[PDB]
Amino acid sequence: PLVVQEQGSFQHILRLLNTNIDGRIKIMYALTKIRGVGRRYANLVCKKADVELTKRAGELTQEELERIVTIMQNPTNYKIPAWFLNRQKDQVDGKDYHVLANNLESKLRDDLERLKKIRSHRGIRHFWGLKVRGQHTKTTSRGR
Amino acid sequence: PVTLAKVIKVLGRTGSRGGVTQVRVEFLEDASRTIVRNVKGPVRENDILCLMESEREARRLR
Amino acid sequence: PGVSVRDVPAQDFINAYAQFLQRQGKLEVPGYVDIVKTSAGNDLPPQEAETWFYKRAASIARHIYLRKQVGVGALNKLYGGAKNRGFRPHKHVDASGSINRKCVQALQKIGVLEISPKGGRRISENGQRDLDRIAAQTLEE
Amino acid sequence: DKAQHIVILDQEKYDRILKDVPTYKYVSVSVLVDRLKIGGSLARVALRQLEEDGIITPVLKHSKQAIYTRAQ
Amino acid sequence: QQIHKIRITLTSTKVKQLENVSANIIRNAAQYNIVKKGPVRMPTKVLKITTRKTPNGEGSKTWDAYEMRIHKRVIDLQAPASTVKRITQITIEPGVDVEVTI
Amino acid sequence: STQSVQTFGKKKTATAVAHVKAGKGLIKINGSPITLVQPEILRFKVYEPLTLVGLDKFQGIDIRVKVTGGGHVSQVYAIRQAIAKGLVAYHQKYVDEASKNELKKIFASYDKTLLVADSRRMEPKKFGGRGARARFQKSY
Amino acid sequence: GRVRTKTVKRASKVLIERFYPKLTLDFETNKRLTSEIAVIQSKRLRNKIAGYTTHLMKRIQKGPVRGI
Amino acid sequence: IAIYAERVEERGLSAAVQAEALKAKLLSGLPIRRAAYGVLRFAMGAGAKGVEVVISGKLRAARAKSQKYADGFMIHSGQPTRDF
Amino acid sequence: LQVVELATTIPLDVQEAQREVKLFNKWSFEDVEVKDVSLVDYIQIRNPVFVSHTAGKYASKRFRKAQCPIVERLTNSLMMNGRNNGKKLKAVRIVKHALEIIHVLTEQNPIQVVVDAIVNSGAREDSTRIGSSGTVRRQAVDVSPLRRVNQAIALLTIGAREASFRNIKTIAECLAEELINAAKGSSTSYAIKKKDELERVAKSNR
RNA sequence: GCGAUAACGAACGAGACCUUAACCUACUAAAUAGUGCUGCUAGCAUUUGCUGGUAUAGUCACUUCUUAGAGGGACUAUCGAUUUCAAGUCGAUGGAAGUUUGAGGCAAUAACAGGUCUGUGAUGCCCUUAGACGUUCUGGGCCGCACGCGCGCUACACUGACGGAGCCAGCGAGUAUAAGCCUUGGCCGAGAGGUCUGGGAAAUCUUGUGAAACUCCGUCGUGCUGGGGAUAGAGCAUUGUAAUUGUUGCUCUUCAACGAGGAAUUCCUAGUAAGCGCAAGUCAUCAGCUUGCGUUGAUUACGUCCCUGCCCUUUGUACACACCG
Ligand SMILES: [Mg+2]
Ligand SMILES: [Mg+2]
Ligand SMILES: [Mg+2]
Ligand SMILES: [Mg+2]
Ligand SMILES: [Mg+2]
Ligand SMILES: [Mg+2]
Ligand SMILES: [Mg+2]
Ligand SMILES: [Mg+2]
Ligand SMILES: [Mg+2]
Ligand SMILES: [Mg+2]
Ligand SMILES: [Mg+2]
Ligand SMILES: [Mg+2]
Ligand SMILES: [Mg+2]
Ligand SMILES: [Mg+2]
Ligand SMILES: [Mg+2]
Ligand SMILES: [Mg+2]
Ligand SMILES: [Mg+2]
Ligand SMILES: [Mg+2]
Ligand SMILES: [Mg+2]
Ligand SMILES: [Mg+2]
Ligand SMILES: [Mg+2]
Ligand SMILES: [Mg+2]
Ligand SMILES: [Mg+2]
Ligand SMILES: [Mg+2]
Ligand SMILES: [Mg+2]
Ligand SMILES: [Mg+2]
Ligand SMILES: [Mg+2]
Ligand SMILES: [Mg+2]
Ligand SMILES: [Mg+2]
Repeated sequence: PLVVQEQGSFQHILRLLNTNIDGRIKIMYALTKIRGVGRRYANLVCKKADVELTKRAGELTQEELERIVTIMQNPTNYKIPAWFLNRQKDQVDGKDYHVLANNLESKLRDDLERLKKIRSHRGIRHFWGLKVRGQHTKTTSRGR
Repeated sequence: PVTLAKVIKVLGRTGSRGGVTQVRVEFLEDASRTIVRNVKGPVRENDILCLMESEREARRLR
Repeated sequence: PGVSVRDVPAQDFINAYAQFLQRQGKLEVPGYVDIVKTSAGNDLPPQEAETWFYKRAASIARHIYLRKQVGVGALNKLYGGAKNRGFRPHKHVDASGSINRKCVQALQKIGVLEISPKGGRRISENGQRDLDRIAAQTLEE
Repeated sequence: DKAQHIVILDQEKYDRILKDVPTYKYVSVSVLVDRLKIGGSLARVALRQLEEDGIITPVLKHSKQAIYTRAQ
Repeated sequence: QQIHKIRITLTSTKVKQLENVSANIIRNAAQYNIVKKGPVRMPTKVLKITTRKTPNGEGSKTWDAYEMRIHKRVIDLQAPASTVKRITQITIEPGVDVEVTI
Repeated sequence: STQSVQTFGKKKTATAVAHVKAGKGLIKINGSPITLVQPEILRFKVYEPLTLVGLDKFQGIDIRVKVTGGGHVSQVYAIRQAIAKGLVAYHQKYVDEASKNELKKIFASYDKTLLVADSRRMEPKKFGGRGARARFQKSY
Repeated sequence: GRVRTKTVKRASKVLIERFYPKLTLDFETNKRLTSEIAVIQSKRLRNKIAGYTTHLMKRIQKGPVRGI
Repeated sequence: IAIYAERVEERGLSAAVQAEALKAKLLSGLPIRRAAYGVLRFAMGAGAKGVEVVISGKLRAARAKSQKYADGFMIHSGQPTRDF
Repeated sequence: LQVVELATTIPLDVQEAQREVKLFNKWSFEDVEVKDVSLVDYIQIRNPVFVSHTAGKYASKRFRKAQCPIVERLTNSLMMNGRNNGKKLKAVRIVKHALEIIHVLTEQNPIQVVVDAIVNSGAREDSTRIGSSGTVRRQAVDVSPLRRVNQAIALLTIGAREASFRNIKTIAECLAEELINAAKGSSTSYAIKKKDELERVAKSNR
């Protein structure tokens, strides 16, 4: 509840899940740099890890940093609701998952060929690079 | 060396768009040397408006 | 002369009743308060994670004090706000039903409110007694 | 991009704050940011404590604007 | 089934006949010593319909704004049921419709 | 009963009904003291009818108003009118008219809206545009 | 503008040529008089006629008027 | 339900009767000028303040035309047109 | 001088107002004077107001704007650029905060500084255009007192608005910097560069 | 309109007229509107006071607030200026209203190859009329995408985003043996939504539609950032026979151009412009659309013919199907 000082404990650059995080960002919004971690998700893992949101990224100790990456990789074990997850009711094993920085584009990709392998209409328009959700195309999306 | 001149008579709207007004000014001190000058903003009589230069009359504007 | 709830500013009265309700500790807080957002129109959960439920329950109690048989559907509309539809214009959307219903249900077992006849939720015989008390301990400074 | 304002308060800057803020006609969140090179959030906590420590007198209280002056 | 608190509801589009029937009933409820409450002017309802002028879709976008004002009055009488109904036949008007509810 | 006069003030849609009774000087807004009106930056709009005449005028009378309709700002102007009109109307009925004409002089010389309701109302919207005078942007 | 029309200008000056002794310089008195002298279909025209008749009456006392 | 048939008192003052009467004449091959003046004088004979008849369409000629036949005094704007 | 006891209690500080009407119960009009003979009748400081919000009808007739309080004309000009139109309560907050900053700096009466900044920012001769259907034919003309006053308010608020855009300094304290510099005639301030440049061009046309 | 006057006296149109908004402590009443008292009753300081609930029998009182019918009220009224001392105009004072009091509805003599036979069981003629161009069923399309143009919605942030808290309108709409209306209140659900009852054919209930901007207190701190939320993956509900070419809604995640916009060009003078929402129409579902309504509420003229369009007078004409000559 007052200004405090520290020396040598701040860490300017963090590395979490093979992603570089700026250490002078507030912890809740620093994790949003990790792809697959939005503002809504980052708010809860810090609250489940008892990391008060009033701390910058470099303020955290190693003990706290490992406690966060553990929760993100195992969300359901920490009373994180299934509906709150990124990839729930998975295609192959049917369980609720939350894919992260490097895993996200791999399983996002696997969904694309899975649409394209069966040659569905939605997968085809994805192949063409067009809008797949029915949006009009006669007058919008003319950039490159 | 600015001079102040109270207006005593609004002659009429002049200029192409009618945005400038002919007016008859009288000096606060030395109540003589009455001059006709053009003014941009809205003007009633008895408005105290100062002149950067005094020795110049005015006639109808384009 | 006496003191009533109407004789104290609303904004700092709720901040005082919220403090009492947290320190008293008898109010039952549901287990999802650290996860949920107040309204579907909101995009983030409340910033005061430890205290937002107490303050909202304090707000609910004060709002019911000044009226007669307000329902839980009316509470969702009151605390609801303008939704940020992306490119479409803004619109008013009601708040979450469970959060308001749990507060009035939680407030019903702490003794401040009760189900009124012909619908709604009246303030209790003791509900008037204890709110007017908090008002007195608000304005002494 | 050129701002790079300091958000962590070390010891060299801390006593520099207590040595420089008293010699200000008018201090505010922007005044602290403008001249002390500290961030806005760090300025807000600094203002709320410097008032509690008596160095700073609160001219006006508001969420969006904090008007303060020297207490000497 | 004798003297009752009886409601007569008057609705019509035009006010001249509505006030004549309203005044005529009040007049007959005066010489007859019957206590009465009314008439009560209910807030008039403006039924508005806004169409496009063009039967086609060509021209300036011009609109008609039609209206249908509905005026409703209720009068409370304290009299036996036989007396009130025959009063209605005395003050029968084509424009104004009457409904009687106990 | 007692010396009671009832009045009203109006703005665009807001209407504030003021009851002025004889008493110790009780002045409440919808059952709440006027010292706690929400629009803080406008709290002096309702303080004006008080400090203009002097709080000594309110020793013998108590005022309770009920304001409904309109908006947040429109309600403030409705309240201050009901109070100003209520104080004048009480003097005309229960005090000599010399004093009533005195109070009305200070009020009118300061703000006409203290006693006279503003007659401005919203102009109806006309087709061919999104507003009363505004029109849809034209293209050639 | 406030230019009175011919239906009020000619109708008011017929009154002066016909009922000058009973007229006066007061609008309120003139307004009541014209409700019993002329059959005016609308209240607004009645005040308009009397308001211009008053102006003509106010002008007659300062000299002779044209058309009366 | 009970239906009663009542004669119109002043047939000349009813534009509905005059328009139906004109159609029964136009459909009999009578010339327009003789037919049009038959309603102009019948309306005025009944005491109408004014009357104007417009007939539009095609008559033997490929191009269509309209002709107005006014008489007497006619008002055009404002509420009284809805009254009289 | 007496403290008047009512059934509805009135705070002590606010009762200190029956004696004198002051802007926000803090600023006095008694010691305020227009330092220009030519704008006295068009800077209205004779009728004191508590808050710069009167909701009067000053757009009906031609010169009713000169009767509006000068601070209210200033808070009217703040609410611009679409997103701020109609946000007068926000505008009053900026003016209320701006005066306090003008008070802690230079210690003068804040509304005296406002009057000085307005008389010093209005150009006395502007060069109007008299082009005959396209050709350039600039002509030097005089400036009326009313347009001189109300363009000062337009330039002062425009300069303050642009100084607070994408800047950590708040609008209330951007207005304070704009008003203080222009009040003392400093050429660093916006609306003083504009006033000199207007009067400079008029000199190059006679 | 005054006035000049070979004109005089008139008609349509304009104006008058009608609807709506603003005034009425002056009439008429209102348990489907509100209030004070009064019964009964709660909380807080005890001074008899301050906030409430209850009240369709207190078989009360009243019509200021609310509703609407009969009227009254403004006619440029009075006074100053200018003016041919005329029509008028500009200032004050009084006033609810002094810009035609604000806004609309109606709206002349003729005319256009203007648009509609895709509104009509309105139509002439031509075409088709049983392998139909009728009508019906199934499925698709009207959304289809290298591009140009127009009406708009979000935004580019700090006069701000979020997070809590404060918490105010008006215009309106609403059903039955249906083919299902508006839906409170209770209970589940993070939500979307689900379920059980009840009210309302309506000043009674939804509803004070507790709307949003807005205000207060916090977090953020000039960073493509917590601005912005396209695009897309996975999942949850609703409507509908049927959602694939995602109807719509909800949850998590991805988080693009955009850092205020060239030549040009639109709308607008007071409760106006601008924001900001709400209701009604379409409607099983879908409103970034219209038609209205209200909340907050300004800057700047109150002038001119410079551009543009139109009207009038004079003029030329080889045009009159009238320059599309
Ligand atoms: Mg709300
Ligand atoms: Mg809210
Ligand atoms: Mg937004
Ligand atoms: Mg948005
Ligand atoms: Mg006519
Ligand atoms: Mg007309
Ligand atoms: Mg800023
Ligand atoms: Mg006519
Ligand atoms: Mg009752
Ligand atoms: Mg009671
Ligand atoms: Mg009109
Ligand atoms: Mg055609
Ligand atoms: Mg054609
Ligand atoms: Mg057809
Ligand atoms: Mg057909
Ligand atoms: Mg059709
Ligand atoms: Mg077929
Ligand atoms: Mg289409
Ligand atoms: Mg398609
Ligand atoms: Mg359009
Ligand atoms: Mg907010
Ligand atoms: Mg209702
Ligand atoms: Mg999105
Ligand atoms: Mg971003
Ligand atoms: Mg144009
Ligand atoms: Mg559809
Ligand atoms: Mg709709
Ligand atoms: Mg459409
Ligand atoms: Mg010729």
